[PDB]
Amino acid sequence: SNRSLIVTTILEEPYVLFKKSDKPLYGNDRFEGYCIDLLRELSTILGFTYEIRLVEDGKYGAQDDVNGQWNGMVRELIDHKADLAVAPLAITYVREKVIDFSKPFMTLGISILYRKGTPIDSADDLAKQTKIEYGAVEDGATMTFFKKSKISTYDKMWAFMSSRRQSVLVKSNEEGIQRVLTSDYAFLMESTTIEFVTQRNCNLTQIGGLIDSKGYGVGTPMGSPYRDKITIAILQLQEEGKLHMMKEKWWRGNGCPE
Ligand SMILES: N[C@@H](CCC(=O)O)C(=O)O
Repeated sequence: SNRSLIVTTILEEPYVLFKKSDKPLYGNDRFEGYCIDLLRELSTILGFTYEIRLVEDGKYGAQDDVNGQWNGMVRELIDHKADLAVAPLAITYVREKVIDFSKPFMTLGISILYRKGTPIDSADDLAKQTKIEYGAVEDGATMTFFKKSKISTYDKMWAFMSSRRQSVLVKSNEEGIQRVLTSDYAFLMESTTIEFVTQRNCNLTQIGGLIDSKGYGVGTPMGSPYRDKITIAILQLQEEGKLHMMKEKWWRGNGCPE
């Protein structure tokens, strides 16, 4: 009996969410989304069975300053609590040092989610003031970007977020959106997710362009034999246009003027 691979992931629309149904759903059947469709394709292409498990601490993954320990999906892979991480997991150098990533299946960049009708046009507009608050998902790649950046504007922004951790860093992208809707707050979030949000909530918009550039990749414990096999599978899916169709399927946001 070939054991099923344990796949860690995280709730994040439209990548992974609880499928609605009139009757209860169990195990893998509970989930749907872009990353779920991606996982399904990987399993058939490589030929493996799996069991989906939501990351226990509900985090993507960041390293602690004192003990140097990681958390989130990154940590679950490091400790071999999961064979693969199939989620909107940003491929970053600091993460590549502890886990491996497949080639990216989607590209993106950090940008700003805010309301319409304001003169704000860039991160610089946010950095020079403190009336409009701003933050990012705690223990995620965006937070880490600002935490280590030496770029003047971003260093200042991290100084702002750091002293206000408990009030501006959020538990999820969903909460970040809620902050934008319930206070004078601008949220630093990935462009792909901003695209999804703004096509569904016409009160919101992206401010400025992409602050950086990265991709999402499937994560595996360092040294895993599946990493290269998954990379090939992703390139195949890309070539035949399936990744494109999958994006269109889940980002279906025929709403909000642009
Ligand atoms: N996708 C990000 C989480 C969200 C964010 O940091 O903006 C990550 O892999 O950590």
